[PDB]
Amino acid sequence: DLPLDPLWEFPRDRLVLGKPLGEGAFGQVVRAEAFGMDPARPDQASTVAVKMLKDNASDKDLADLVSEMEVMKLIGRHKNIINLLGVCTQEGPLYVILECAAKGNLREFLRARRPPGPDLSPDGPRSSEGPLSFPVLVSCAYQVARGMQYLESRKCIHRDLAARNVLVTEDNVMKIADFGLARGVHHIDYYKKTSNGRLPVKWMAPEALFDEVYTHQSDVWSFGILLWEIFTLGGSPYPGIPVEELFSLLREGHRMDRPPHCPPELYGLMRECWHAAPSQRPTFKQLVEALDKVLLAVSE
Ligand SMILES: *C(=O)c1nc2c(C(=O)Nc3cc(O[C@H](C)c4c(Cl)cncc4Cl)c(C#N)cn3)cn(CCN3CCOCC3)c2cc1Br
Repeated sequence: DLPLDPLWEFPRDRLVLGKPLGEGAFGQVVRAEAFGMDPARPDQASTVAVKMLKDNASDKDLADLVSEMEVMKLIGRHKNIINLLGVCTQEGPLYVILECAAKGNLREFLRARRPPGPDLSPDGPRSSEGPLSFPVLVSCAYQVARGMQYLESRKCIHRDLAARNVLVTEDNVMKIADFGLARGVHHIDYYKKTSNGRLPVKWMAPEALFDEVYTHQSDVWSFGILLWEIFTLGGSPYPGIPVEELFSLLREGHRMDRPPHCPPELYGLMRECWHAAPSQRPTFKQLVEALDKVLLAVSE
């Protein structure tokens, strides 16, 4: 039905759909096997993520997915974002074939890798040593910033940047997901809590929440929250604060406390990202440079 784009079009019969990975506001994502994604190796298998409409496919759902497809065609390729691999638009359901990140999103990745507690009996020479170390946490933050810097250069705004929207590959490479998506910014239920308990309003910059204004600097605010997530190892922001209290606290200019085991350098970065005036927050370019200095300083 849709026009054929030979640049991106991929034979749907070269896809083998597997287990569903997750579902969104519009569309669901399914793990799948792809054969010959590289045209030079037609019989080579690869694992990809296929986005498709749900079965309650309204025409707004289709429009949103078509919109996401066109954004993915224009955004180009970068190491630190989920890249478009191909599409299926001819003679069958609309598929958007994306890169697959084997380790899930950044939040789940961090939460599954919290250090062993003092309730465990010491076994071996590394009893206290957890999977996560400080330089790696800094690297994760750096990669997200680089990816966001790239998206900004392509004039793209995320509007819901969070640990849950950052994906982790087999090689622990950060990949920003669901970047320039329609998210119904004129009808957000600020009290809406997701199935996993997330309150997305806690990631919104004040100008976005109060004035419905989204800029790259509003993403920087969200990045600050993401920084806090990272160094709490997947903690939920504004701990124990319901949305009603969040409203008043934000109007009073309240900010999150410095989390435990977090160096003042990084909490400093967080607070800069949460400066009230968007122009007094660092740019993503400055965030990359600042995080680079820390990363190089702890990479002897
Ligand atoms: C394939 O590489 C692969 N992917 C995963 C994922 C996974 O999450 N893949 C994934 C999800 C994507 O988007 C969805 C909607 C999503 C989810 Cl499900 C969660 N949070 C954010 C988002 Cl955007 C996209 C996109 N776009 C791309 N890829 C999860 N797993 C398993 C996780 N974990 C593995 C081992 O420990 C137990 C469970 C996989 C596996 C694989 Br092979």
